[PDB]
Amino acid sequence: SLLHTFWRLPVAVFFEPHEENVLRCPERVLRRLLEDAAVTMDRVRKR
Amino acid sequence: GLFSLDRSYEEVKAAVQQLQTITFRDATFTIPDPVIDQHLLIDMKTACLSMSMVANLASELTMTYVRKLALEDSSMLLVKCQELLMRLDRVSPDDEIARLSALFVMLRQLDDLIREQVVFTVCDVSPDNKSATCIFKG
Amino acid sequence: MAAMEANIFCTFDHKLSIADVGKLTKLVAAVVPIPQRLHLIKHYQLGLHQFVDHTRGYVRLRGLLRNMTLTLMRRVEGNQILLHVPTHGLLYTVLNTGPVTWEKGDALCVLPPLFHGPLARENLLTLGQWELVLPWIVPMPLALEINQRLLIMGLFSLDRSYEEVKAAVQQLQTITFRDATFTIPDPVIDQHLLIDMKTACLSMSMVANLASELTMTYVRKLALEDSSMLLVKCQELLMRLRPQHVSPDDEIARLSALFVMLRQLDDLIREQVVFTVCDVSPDNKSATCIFKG
Repeated sequence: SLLHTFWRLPVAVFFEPHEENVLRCPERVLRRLLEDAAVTMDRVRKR
Repeated sequence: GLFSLDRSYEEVKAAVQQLQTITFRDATFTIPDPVIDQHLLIDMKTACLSMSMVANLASELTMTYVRKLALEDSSMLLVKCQELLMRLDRVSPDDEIARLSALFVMLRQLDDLIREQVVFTVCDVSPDNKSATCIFKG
Repeated sequence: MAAMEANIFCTFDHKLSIADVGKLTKLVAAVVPIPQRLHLIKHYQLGLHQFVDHTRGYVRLRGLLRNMTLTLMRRVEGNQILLHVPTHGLLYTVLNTGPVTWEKGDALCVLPPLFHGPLARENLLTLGQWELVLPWIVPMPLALEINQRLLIMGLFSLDRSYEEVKAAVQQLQTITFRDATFTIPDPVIDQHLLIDMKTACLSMSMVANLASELTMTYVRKLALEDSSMLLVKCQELLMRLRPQHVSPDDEIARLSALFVMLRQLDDLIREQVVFTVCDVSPDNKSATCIFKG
């Protein structure tokens, strides 16, 4: 499910979060997100 | 001078015919040819050989040196540079020392053409255009 | 404030001997770096002794020396040094101190000194843990060679060992400009050298890109027909192994940008002409010069 980046070589970052938005999160916090996102969510009327 | 060796073809004679004349304000003036009798003078031979050498070494060593520098890349600029060079591109260290010194000596044998120091700047010309007043500059 | 005064009186605050003033009166019409440009400065700012860091970074000192003020020395009397500031393009003489031979018609440049040791025996004003070290005035070939060799050492010191770089240090430091030997005093890798290397590699990639077809393959075409000593000396420094298209209105802009890029490369080692000697003295100690500063 990996994306197709246009730029071939990865670019270094030193930007403070006011300047730009980044996706720096590892896999384990996203496993926590999957655990917290998967579990968080008639005939009697005619009778 | 760079069209010296391939002078035999029929298009490049018209190309150097186009290149032979210049245009200024009402000056449709043309220059003599540097090549005489289908072989270049040693002066312009050195002048063109320096350019061909610096191009052929820049297209060879800069990739290795920019990928050496890319681990200490502390700017958002050198990575675009090496990406550009990678998109173009599709031993004992004394050879590297000799190649870098050859690069810089062929640069040193070139500085007669890379620039020109301003000498005079006009201030007012004479009417009928035969003399002017110029402050001298170094 | 008042403007740039023509006269800077340097006053030695110490007591002095007689022999030190005897050396001081020999050093008239020499060059000094001055950072302050007041009227009645002390002797601390006079000379490069304020700049000797514990690394003595030669590219750092080389970058710092151009930022100072070159000034000439005159009127060596008792505890007074009349420093004549320079002006654009006048004619007054100089006096060299380094053992670099001079000829006529060439340019000159200011530089930090070379092979810095007491074996050279600089008799340069020892008093009060302060030695007046003077900037060398060298001609343009020696200055271009030392700048290109320092840039070669900077660019070469990437991703290599701690023995092959020492093998390059012991090989490269010898200079034999005009039958005289000069070594490089303590060259260190530095951040100033690093950013100059960065600009140099970017300019090298820009000439690698902006070169056209014929502008690269001209030497390969010439190696098929003509044969000289220069081509066999350079072609075995290159690699081993009918124009298809040609458009002169494209090549004109190609070389128009290419000269700009080669200027941007070569300006990093050909620093600034600061003196152009018209004629010299035959004993090669002084010279009549043009364009002070």
